[PDB]
Amino acid sequence: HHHHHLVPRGSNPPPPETSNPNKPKRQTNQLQYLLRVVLKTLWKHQFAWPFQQPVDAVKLNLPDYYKIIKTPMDMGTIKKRLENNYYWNAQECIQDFNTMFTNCYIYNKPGDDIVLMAEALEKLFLQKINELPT
Ligand SMILES: COc1ccc(Br)cc1S(=O)(=O)Nc1ccc2c(c1)OC(C)(C)C(=O)N2
Repeated sequence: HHHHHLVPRGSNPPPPETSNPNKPKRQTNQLQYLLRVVLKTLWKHQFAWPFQQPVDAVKLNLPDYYKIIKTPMDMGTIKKRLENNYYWNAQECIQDFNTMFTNCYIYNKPGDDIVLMAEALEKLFLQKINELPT
């Protein structure tokens, strides 16, 4: 009768790894471009801020976020992965960006502010990707 299910509480999941000693890794000119050009251009953009860290669903009062998004990804994670030389090739890093944008389009509705932000960042992303060293 007197248990009202006020605990236990929700939480954020553990964030994506940014280190893994047994993962194969390389430094490539494409991955260096991804850090110096692609990530740094997106990072400084005035629409970057919702994407600069793992989604804090507790702070943002988004209790459904990690019910819907099971492969979370953010630019904070990507930045740390690039700084730690985590990737084997450019494809792995690009796929992380694609995951981040796709999550946003899954979770939100066309025309939401967050979606307008993601769309503009995707546009910049694809512009810089078309100049990837070959
Ligand atoms: C009402 O909260 C808003 C409204 C517009 C904008 Br832009 C940002 C916010 S919020 O940062 O306070 N909350 C928020 C609300 C929803 C989203 C979100 C943030 O960003 C992630 C990437 C989690 C997302 O996909 N959707």
